[PDB]
Amino acid sequence: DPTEQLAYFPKITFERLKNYYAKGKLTRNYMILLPWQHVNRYNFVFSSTGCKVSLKTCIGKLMKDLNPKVLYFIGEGAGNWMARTACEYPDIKFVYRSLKDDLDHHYPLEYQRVIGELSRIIDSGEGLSMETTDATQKTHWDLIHRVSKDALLITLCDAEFKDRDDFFKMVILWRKHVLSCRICTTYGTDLYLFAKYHAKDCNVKLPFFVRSVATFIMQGSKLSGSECYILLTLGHHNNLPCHGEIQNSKMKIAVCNDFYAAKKLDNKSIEANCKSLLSGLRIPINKKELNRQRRLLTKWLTNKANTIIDWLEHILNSPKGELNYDFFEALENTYPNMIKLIDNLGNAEIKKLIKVTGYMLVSKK
Ligand SMILES: [Zn+2]
Repeated sequence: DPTEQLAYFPKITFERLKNYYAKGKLTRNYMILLPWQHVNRYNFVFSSTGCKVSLKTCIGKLMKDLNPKVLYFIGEGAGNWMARTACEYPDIKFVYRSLKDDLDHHYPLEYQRVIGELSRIIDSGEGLSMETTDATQKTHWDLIHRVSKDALLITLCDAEFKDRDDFFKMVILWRKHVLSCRICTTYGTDLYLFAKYHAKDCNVKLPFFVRSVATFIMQGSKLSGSECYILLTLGHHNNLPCHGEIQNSKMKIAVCNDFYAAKKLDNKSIEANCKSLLSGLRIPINKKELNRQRRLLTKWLTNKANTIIDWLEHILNSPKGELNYDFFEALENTYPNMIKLIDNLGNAEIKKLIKVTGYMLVSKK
């Protein structure tokens, strides 16, 4: 059942800034190296965007008002955001698109493991070329209605654009489509595009007839970043959110709010992330379990293994704290040779380490 499965997803905290004087800067230098935003994502293996952003939480009223039958997703991932959306709205259907590559993801692996069946996905994107899956290409939009004949009411883009102009290329193409499309023009100018954007400069105008409604700053976003989500529509264009706006809102959420843990614990997922971090790791991860992984080793792979145990060992010895960057900074600055950890382990393994670290801290006391 979709609604029962929603309990494995964590509560989202965000800041909404409607686009419709001197506001001093909020600053706090957190001495953190690890990606602590994955601390409440222990229940998800491949993708985990559903823990970062949600439609019922952010655009809940817009979902109720527009009441779409089909939701369009252009996110280059395993479909965890789409998986959460299926749990929130169990009668909604989906059109899925992701850039076709062997390097990255181009199939809903996470949606399939969360929901079970792909029956609700009416357009998996199968049989499409590399450019017909690329949001920055015309032919991608020309083939979006190949199955779904419903208007693009709410289009959701989680694409991570290499170039900042590539975001614009995608936006201009969305505008061109909604103002041309026989289906979409019948629905009117009350069409939306909710997309991930990296705020870098100030007073940067959006393309012609593209108006920003609100800007959402997520707790789940990388602290050191400037990633936000912007709701866009047809109307007299305004400027994109500036780098300053985001940092202050981002800081408040980091300084004040705590990371909410998931109501339920998917043991299958936790077992999977544990074996993916260190093959042989079993739950619960106690002192006896960690001493077993040490004796098993008695080489680069054996050096990488020891680094992992030593960190998980530090978590066991560390007291239970509130899930906030102040406590994560403490955890980091109390563990000696933190630089050895960052040097030995790659970006994916370091994300896997924090998912398991999070499981531990939640399982404490
Ligand atoms: Zn259309």
